[PDB]
Amino acid sequence: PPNNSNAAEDDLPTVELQGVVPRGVNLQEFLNVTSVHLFKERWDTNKVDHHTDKYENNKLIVRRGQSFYVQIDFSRPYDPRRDLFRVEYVIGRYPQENKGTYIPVPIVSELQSGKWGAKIVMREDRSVRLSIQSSPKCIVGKFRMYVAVWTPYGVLRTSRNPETDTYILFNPWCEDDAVYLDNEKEREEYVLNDIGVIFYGEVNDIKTRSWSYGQFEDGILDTCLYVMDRAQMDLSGRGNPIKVSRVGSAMVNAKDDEGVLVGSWDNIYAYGVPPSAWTGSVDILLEYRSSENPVRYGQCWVFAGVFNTFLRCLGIPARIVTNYFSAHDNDANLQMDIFVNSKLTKDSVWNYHCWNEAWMTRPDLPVGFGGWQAVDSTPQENSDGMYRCGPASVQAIKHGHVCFQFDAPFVFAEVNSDLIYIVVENVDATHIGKLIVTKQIGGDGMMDITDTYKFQEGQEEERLALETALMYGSNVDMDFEVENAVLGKDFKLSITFRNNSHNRYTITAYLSANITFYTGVPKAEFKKETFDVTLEPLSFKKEAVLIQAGEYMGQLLEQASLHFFVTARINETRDVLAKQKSTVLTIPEIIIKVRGTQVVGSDMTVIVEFTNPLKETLRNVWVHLDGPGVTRPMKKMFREIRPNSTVQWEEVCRPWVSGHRKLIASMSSDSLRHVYGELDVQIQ
Amino acid sequence: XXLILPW
Ligand SMILES: [Ca+2]
Ligand SMILES: [Ca+2]
Ligand SMILES: [Ca+2]
Ligand SMILES: [Cl-]
Repeated sequence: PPNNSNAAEDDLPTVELQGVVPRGVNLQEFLNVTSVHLFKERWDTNKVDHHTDKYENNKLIVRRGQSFYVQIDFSRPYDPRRDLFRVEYVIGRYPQENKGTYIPVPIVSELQSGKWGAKIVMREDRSVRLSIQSSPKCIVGKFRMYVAVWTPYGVLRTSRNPETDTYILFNPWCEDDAVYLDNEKEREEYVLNDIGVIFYGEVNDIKTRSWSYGQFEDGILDTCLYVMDRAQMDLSGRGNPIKVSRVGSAMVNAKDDEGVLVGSWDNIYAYGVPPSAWTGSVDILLEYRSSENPVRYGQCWVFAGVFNTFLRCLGIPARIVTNYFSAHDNDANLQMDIFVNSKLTKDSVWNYHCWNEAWMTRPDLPVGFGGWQAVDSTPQENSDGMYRCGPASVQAIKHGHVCFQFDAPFVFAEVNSDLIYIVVENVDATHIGKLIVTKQIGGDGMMDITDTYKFQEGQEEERLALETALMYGSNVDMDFEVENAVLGKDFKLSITFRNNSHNRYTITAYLSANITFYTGVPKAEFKKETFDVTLEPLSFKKEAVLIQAGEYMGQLLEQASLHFFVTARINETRDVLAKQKSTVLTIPEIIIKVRGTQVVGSDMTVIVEFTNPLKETLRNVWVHLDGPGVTRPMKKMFREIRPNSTVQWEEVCRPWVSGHRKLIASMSSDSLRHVYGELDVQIQ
Repeated sequence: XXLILPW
C-alpha cells in the first residue's frame, strides 16, 4: 500500500508492551521524557547554520547531511548503564525502515560520516544535549519526532507532538548531497534569493519582468509538500532530486494530474486571472492549496516562476532561463518542418520560451552530465504519457548526446533545430535559439548562457553536434583511448579509425576535452579542436592529439576526472560516429614521513620521498617543503632522477606552533610539474 | 509575452 502522502500519519503507541506483561509491573523504573527542546528560533544556530532562518514557519527546519542540536529533559538523569533510548523520525501513514520512512536514530559515542546518529554533547542535571546528524540521502519532507525508551516489557514512546515536527530539506551546502553547489554566491542566488527577473520580449527588444518567488513566505513550504502529495509521489523517492524535479515538471501544470496552473493563450482568460497579471508565485501556490484545485491561468514565464519557487523552496538550486526563437517540434524529428501551408505545417516557433534549470548530480548518467538540468513545466509535448519535460542534462544537449534521459531531444530541438522549408526548398541553420539568458548573480542584469546549450553558430562543431543529436534521434569504426595519462605531464589522446570497406573516405571531426568533478558534475572545457583526416581503404589510422600540461593543470581540483567527446562525420556518406569517455589521471605520489618527537621547541626530521613514475628521466627536479609553524620553507634540487628511481630528502626543523599542523611538499621538473604530497602532524 | 511567430 503506497506510502505517498507526507500529510497522512500513522499512530505510534506510547506504551508498546510485548507479550503477556504481568499486572503490577512498575514502569516508573524507566526514563520518561518531560520535555524536548529543538532550539528552533530563527535567531539560533540550528536555523542560521542550516540556512533555514528565513522561512516564515515556527517549526524546526534543517538540511540533510548536517548536524543540529536538540535537548531532551528526562524524569531523572540518563544513565547509560541502565537506560537505553533512541530518537525516531517518521513520515507518512505506512512508514517502513527499509524504505527510509521510519528512521531510528541511535545514541552513539561518535557520529559516523553519512549515517544517522545522535551524540550526547552535554549532560546537566536531568538533561542531555544531542548533536543529531542526518543522512545526506534523507527523504525530503516534514517528519514526526519521537523519543523511544527501551524496557524489558517493550518500548515507551512520547506522545504525538506537532510542535516537534521537523522539516528536512535538500542541502546545497553539504558536499555529500546530490545538490551540492560549491560556490557561496551561487547558493545565495539560486537557493536563498526569493525575488528575480525573467527576461522576455524579442532578441533585439529584450524586456524584464520582476518575479517574487517567495519560497520563504508562510505556507509555501507546506504547499510544496502538498504538491508532491497531490502527485501521489512515493515518499521513498523524495530524497532524489531527479525524481523531485521531474514530478515538479508534471505537477506545476494542470494537465494529467490536477496540477497547480492551467495554461491558456486565448487572450480572454474566462473566469480566472490573465497570465500577465501575476507578479509572483505566492498567491498562485496558496490558492492551489486552499482551493485544492488548479489555478487559472498561466503561460511559460508563470509556470517557470512557480516551478522556480518549488525547487528553491525544497532546496534544489534553480534558475529561470529564456530562449529567444524557441522551436516547438511536434513530430520529434528534431527539425522545424515548414511546408505557408498552414494545414500541413504543425511545427512552430515562439518569440521566446522560458524554462527552469535545476542543479544536481546525475548518477543515472555517465560522469560528466551532472550540473544544470533543464526542466520545463509548460505543457507542450507529452513525455511518456504526461505533459512534463526533464531533467535533461544541458551538457548532454550541447554535444548532441540526447539519448540520455529525460526529454533531451525535445530540449535540443527547442534551442537548435534547423528550419527545413519543404521537396526541400531551403534550410535555415541559424534562426532557432538565437540567444539564451538568465539573471546574473548579484544584480538584475542579463547573463548570456547560450554557449552552455550549443556551440557557436557557423562553427563546425555546431554542425557535428546537431548531426549527432539527429542520429541519436560506411563500414568505418572509431574509437579513442588516452595513452598513459599522468597528472602534471602532457599526454596523448589517440583516436583510431578502422576502415573495413574498399572506399576512400574523408572525415571531419571535433574533440572536446573537459574537467569534471568526482561526482560527475562538469567543470570546464579546457581543449576543443576540429580536424580533418582522409581514410584509405582497408586500413586503420591513428590520429594522436597532444594534450599539453598547461592546457589543463590550471583547472584541476581534488579527484577530478577528464571527460572527452569525439564526434566524426564520414563526409561521403554523412554517417556520424560519436563517443564519450572519462578517465582518471594517474597521480604521482610524494610521501612525507617524520622521525623523532614532534614537540614545539625540539628538533624533528622530515623525510620527503619521491619516485619517478615515468619511463623517461626527470631533469632539474625542484622539491619544496612547506609547513607554517613547523618549518621555514625549504627547497631541494635534484639534477636528474632516472626512471622508476626514488630520491629521499631529509630536512631538520623545530616547530614554532603547537597543535594540529600540516606539511606540504611539491615537485616540479622540466617535464612533470606541480605534483604534491601532504602530511598532517600534531605538535605536542 | 509569449507569441507564436508565423513562419
Ligand atoms: Ca500536470
Ligand atoms: Ca518537426
Ligand atoms: Ca543552429
Ligand atoms: Cl495546463
